[PDB]
Amino acid sequence: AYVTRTNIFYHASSSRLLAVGHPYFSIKRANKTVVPKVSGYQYRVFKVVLPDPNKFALPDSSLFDPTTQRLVWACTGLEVGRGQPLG
Amino acid sequence: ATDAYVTRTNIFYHASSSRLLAVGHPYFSIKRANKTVVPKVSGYQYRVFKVVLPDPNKFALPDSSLFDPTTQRLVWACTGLEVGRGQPLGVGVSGHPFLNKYDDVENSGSGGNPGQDNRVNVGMDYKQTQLCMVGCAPPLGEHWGKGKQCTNTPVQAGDCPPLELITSVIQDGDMVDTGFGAMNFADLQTNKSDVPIDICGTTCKYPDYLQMAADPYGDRLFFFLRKEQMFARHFFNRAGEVGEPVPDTLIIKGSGNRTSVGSSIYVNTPSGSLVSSEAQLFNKPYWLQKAQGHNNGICWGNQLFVTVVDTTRSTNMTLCASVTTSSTYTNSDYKEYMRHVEEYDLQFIFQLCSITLSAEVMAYIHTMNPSVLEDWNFGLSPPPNGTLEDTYRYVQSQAITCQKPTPEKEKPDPYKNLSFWEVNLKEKFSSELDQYPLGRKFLLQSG
Amino acid sequence: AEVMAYIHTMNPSVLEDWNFGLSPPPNGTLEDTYRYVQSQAITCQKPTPEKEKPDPYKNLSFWEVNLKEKFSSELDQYPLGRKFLLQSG
Amino acid sequence: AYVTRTNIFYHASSSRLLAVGHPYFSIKRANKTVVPKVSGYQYRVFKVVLPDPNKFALPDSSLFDPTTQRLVWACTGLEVGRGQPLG
Repeated sequence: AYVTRTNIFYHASSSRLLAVGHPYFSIKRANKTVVPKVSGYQYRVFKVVLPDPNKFALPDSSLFDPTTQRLVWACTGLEVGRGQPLG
Repeated sequence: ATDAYVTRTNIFYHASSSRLLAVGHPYFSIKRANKTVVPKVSGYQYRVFKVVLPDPNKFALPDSSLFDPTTQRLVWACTGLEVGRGQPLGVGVSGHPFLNKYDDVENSGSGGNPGQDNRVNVGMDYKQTQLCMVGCAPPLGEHWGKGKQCTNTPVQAGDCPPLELITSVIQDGDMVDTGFGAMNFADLQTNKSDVPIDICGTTCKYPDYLQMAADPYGDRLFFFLRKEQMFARHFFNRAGEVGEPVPDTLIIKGSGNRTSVGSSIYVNTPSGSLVSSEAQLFNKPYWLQKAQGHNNGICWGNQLFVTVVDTTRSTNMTLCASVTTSSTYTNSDYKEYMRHVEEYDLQFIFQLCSITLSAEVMAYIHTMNPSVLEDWNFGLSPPPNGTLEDTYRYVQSQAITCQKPTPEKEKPDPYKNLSFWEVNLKEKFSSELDQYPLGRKFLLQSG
Repeated sequence: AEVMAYIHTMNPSVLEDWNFGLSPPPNGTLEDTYRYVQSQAITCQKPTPEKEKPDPYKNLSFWEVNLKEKFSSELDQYPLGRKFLLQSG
Repeated sequence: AYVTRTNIFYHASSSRLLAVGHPYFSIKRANKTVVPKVSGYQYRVFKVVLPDPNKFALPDSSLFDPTTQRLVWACTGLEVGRGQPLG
């Protein structure tokens, strides 16, 4: 209705995240916590950041004009990697 | 990525074995004072099957009016697969004669303090499992292990060591998870008495796919299936002194006999469920026409790994044997041994592919793995210094007698430490599959 | 690929970092992304032990400061190269 | 030749850096320092890192095939600045 889509896409992905701790409460020493309250019963809030599109090279894209046009990344593919043995 | 290199023939074959040497005791090993008599054989292990193939360029091909030897090379390509699953359909439940236990925390009422060795004779079943692994590279297994600590506080007895993933290639006989994690079960569970026997003295692992899916080789990934089911039966505990106690801030203290701290350690009772005829993937041919990997069935090295885990055929058979019948009925009359028998068989349909030879063609194979070109005949390297002396050992020994010291440096297998099952299947080929059931339905498919 | 040996022999320290994805002209990649370790709890098992390290004088001290991601495509709003735009034309 | 030359030129950089230190000697507590020995008669060497030029560039770049075009930055000029009283 208002935007035209870029012909050319990308990929990125992470490779791992781990989180190990104790379910019932946080392991708290007299100073601070070294091991926090971690279990699978917890909500899992994850924020991802993403680069501003001006510092990247493209095969054939001199047509758009930065005095008049604008580009932004867009979410198209999504996938959540889970590989723990179940239980 | 292989299909851009290689073209296609229209020639097919088949091989298959008979059965397997798979009988023995589920939980541990029968040995004499020298060596293991009867091997520890249960159904709950990873089942690694190695086969070898005959090389087709080394094989006498009767058709040579199509393609020349020095122009192109030939390697078999994998299309069809089948496994032999024909045991009785069953399930064994096992455990430990001394398992640490307070009481049932599922019901109400019971709580006390433990004294001497409350480890008792419990036996509980497991989860479901159905999977199938194929590859010209072996799969890599995944489990955990205790972490080393930085030296700022000295380690006391009863501390909190961290954890660390250990990734290693699986052997036949390695232990699959039954709902208790994957770690060094022999070392980390320091009592050797908090889990059942069959997972006591070993380690346990679980296979991850995504890290193998992360590597774009695909020499250890062709096509796999996954059917695993579980739910919980009961709620139980463990017998011992609680290591880390509850913070009394987030709770409320009681009085009398209720001052004391009961169990904070609570143990799941894992359970199996109903199994069907229909949920089995097995006895069913599949077609790797295009797969999720770069390798289009071109199993390198004339070699192929096979691993399948299933416990739907998994009951022990009891047995008794009379020593005497002196009275009418007593209990010192019989000996009871535990044996378990399993079978497998392996059935495949392969294709042949003609691969050309070029410098850019030989580039990728030189860097993907050196052993295939080490096996291949393209090394020049002009024939060096054979001019030197070949001479007689003799006797009346000049002083070097018995000079047969260097036959070695042949050894192309680093996996000699790795112990898993093997199949020699070179001698079993035939051109037309019509005398065989399994590719016949592919010939029913094709026309 | 002929001058790719010239940059290989420029220094082997270059193409061990300037891989980029294309080696001497076999032209393959490493692709070992299973090794990515994460954590949150303090395990102290950070990669500070010895491995193959480019620029091995990291044991020797210096002063390096990051300036990378700050770039500008528009330059005449900066005073520097507009003088050079007066210079170069 | 082996290199060629493009058309477009760039710069941006940050401003300032405080450096504080004792002229004669250094100060360390029994296992830590708070402030280093920074002094005018030292070899002030300063080092920079730069973004990757091949994949990460201007998006109005239409020139290159991915198969054989490697892209590098080229240095043109610099300017240092010394804004203290001279003593």
